[PDB]
Amino acid sequence: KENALLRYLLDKD
Amino acid sequence: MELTPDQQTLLHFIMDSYNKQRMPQEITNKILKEEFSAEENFLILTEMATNHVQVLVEFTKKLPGFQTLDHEDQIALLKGSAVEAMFLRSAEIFNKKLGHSDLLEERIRNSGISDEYITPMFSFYKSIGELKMTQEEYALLTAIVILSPDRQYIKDREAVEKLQEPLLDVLQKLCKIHQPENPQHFACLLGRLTELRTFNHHHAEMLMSWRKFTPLLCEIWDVQ
Ligand SMILES: CC(C)(C)c1ccc(C(=O)Nc2ccccc2C(=O)Nc2ccc(C(=O)O)cc2)cc1
Repeated sequence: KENALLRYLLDKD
Repeated sequence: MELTPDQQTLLHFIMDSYNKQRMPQEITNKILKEEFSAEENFLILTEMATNHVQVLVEFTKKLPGFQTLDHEDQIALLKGSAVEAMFLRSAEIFNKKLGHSDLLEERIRNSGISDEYITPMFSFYKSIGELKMTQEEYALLTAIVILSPDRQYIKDREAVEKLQEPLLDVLQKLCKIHQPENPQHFACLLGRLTELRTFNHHHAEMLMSWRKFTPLLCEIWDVQ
């Protein structure tokens, strides 16, 4: 999906 | 005035997350000793920009009450603040780096970026220096920039406003303690943010002149 990378980084840890 | 106990708690949380700021020795050694070329210099800038975003994401997620906000809103706030935060964060590199700045400045001026963009931003770094802001000021200011109600695509602006306002109150108090002599200091910091807002148009124009780019940078900057 769009902005998958940002969401993944945000949801990190 | 004097920070309330809740206010004191907020400042430390922001301070702890902000002081996690990193500058990989790898990036530092490239600027100081690396192929001095427009292409090479541009690459170093991209790496620094990519590094900042990773730092910015960590600082943003850790922000108090950020996790509460709508997921779309979080991305919107993160996308909205990237240029302003990067320039402010880059501006903060008067305290951090000392020799290196001349090299860094020259690399920045030789990046192939147009001269017009360079003059305003450098003026900003020089202008930001006049403020002589404390690290606490930089952290609070960055958080305020990130937590902006005004950002495009925000479903719930009011929720963002509540988080932002407490930061402003803390920052305002800090100005009196840090700079008791100047009562106009809080206004001056706010004014810089207005000067900071200018860069998005300036940054957008820079993007148009193609030069590269990292996957992280592309998502945040909405490249292609
Ligand atoms: C050639 C072109 C104008 C297209 C260009 C050149 C460089 C870049 C880039 O990756 N960074 C910058 C480009 C122009 C002006 C300033 C910058 C910049 O300040 N990058 C940067 C951001 C954050 C940090 C940090 O805080 O660690 C360091 C550098 C993007 C587009």
